[PDB]
Amino acid sequence: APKCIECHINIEMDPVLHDVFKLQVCKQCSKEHPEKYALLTKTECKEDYFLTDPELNDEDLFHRLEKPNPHSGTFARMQLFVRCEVEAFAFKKWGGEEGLDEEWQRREEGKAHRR
Amino acid sequence: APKCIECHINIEMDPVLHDVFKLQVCKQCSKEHPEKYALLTKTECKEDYFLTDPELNDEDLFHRLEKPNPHSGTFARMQLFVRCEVEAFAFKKWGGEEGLDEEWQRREEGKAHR
DNA sequence: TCTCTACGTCATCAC
DNA sequence: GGAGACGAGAGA
Ligand SMILES: [Zn+2]
Ligand SMILES: [Zn+2]
Repeated sequence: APKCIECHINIEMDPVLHDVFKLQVCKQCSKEHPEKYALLTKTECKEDYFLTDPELNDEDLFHRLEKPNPHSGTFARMQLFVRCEVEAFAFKKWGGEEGLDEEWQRREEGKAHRR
Repeated sequence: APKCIECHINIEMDPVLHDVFKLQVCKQCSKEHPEKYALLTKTECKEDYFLTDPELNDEDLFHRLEKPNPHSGTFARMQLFVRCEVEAFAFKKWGGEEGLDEEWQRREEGKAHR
């Protein structure tokens, strides 16, 4: 049977990672490798990777899991993105980890000068 | 036999003003009173009256006439609004002609600095 | 007769 | 543990 791409052992994949994000990765390995597999909210994607609404809203560009908004079911649904997708796009947009670091720098300077 | 609300004479109303904007106004009167009946583009409404996309996009707030964009039919459709509607909303938003001209004054000062 | 949205940055409120 | 305010470029 098909084996998890991290451990090469487990045959039972994490239902979310597999069904939503198309990753043959078991639940244990996903918890051991959050640098790849962690789920990030839409707000975390904007804050951490400087991605915009038009990017994150593009269904052709990212897989996403939706859930009820934890603050209230009447508020806009929560949107969860897999770190490895988010990061891969962000590194392309910004010029790798380095460029992203540059952009983070450039916005902190922003607020200092803006009081 | 219903008469134009400007002249009280003509019974043939301007098709656009009547059908689209629901105004019983003849075409001659519409050209004689542009302060009421002139059609303004979406761009002109933003420029002249400081209305936003959310305001002008609101189907329940303004009547509007759409035409093909005159630059190219592949561009987004032109949208025309009637001055008397747009102005009445702008006057409410900004506090009469007084307050609108103030906003003008303000916005203009704002870019002077920049 | 031009129109829409990317670019901001973030408070607010969605209930 | 998400969806409008002030103002060039591509094409709704
Ligand atoms: Zn595994
Ligand atoms: Zn008349």
